[PDB]
Amino acid sequence: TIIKEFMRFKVHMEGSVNGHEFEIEGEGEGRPYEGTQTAKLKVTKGGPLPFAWDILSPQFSKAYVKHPADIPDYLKLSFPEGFNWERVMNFEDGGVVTVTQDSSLQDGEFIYKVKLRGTNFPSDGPVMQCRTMGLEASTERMYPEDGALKGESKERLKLKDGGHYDAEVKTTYKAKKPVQLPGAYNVDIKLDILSHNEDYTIVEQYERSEGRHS
Repeated sequence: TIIKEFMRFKVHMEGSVNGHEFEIEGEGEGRPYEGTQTAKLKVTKGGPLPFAWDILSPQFSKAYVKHPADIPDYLKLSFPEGFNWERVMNFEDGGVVTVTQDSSLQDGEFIYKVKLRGTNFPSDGPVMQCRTMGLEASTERMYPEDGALKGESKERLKLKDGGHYDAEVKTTYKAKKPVQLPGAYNVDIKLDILSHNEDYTIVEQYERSEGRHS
């Protein structure tokens, strides 16, 4: 009854990257049980951003992961109260991003609130010079620990020169109430930028995410 086959969301992000402050507002929609979703993001303060969109793209929706019947869908089951998540991304050149997120259901729509901080990106590296061109498909290795659901992934940002620029990502996902946890499993993720204006103050992205066993 609570999570319909088709669901919209609204997202607000406040962030700082290498001391550059910004805000983003977005609107998304998708099919939670099919693991598909699309979002349109607008930079509302601090635009245009002087860094790679690709470090922000993974911060804009874990209710939209397709799960087999036998793996508890902890994050869908958390609604209507919802869940929080805390992420650390460690980039190979010493850049660090921390993210905190609150997910709730209000008036039939998911409501996302994101706070992000990025530091220690080299001024001449691929993030601050915008030399990335999207993310490779990734796998998030999920496991229960300390009464929460944790995830680890390796993100590979595509380089204008054909190589990759990598990050180690660790996320802890906590339902607001006690919700049945799964065992360990894998989530395959593919995030695509569909469109953007020339300065990436308007961006459309899509993600397909599906859970499976180890």
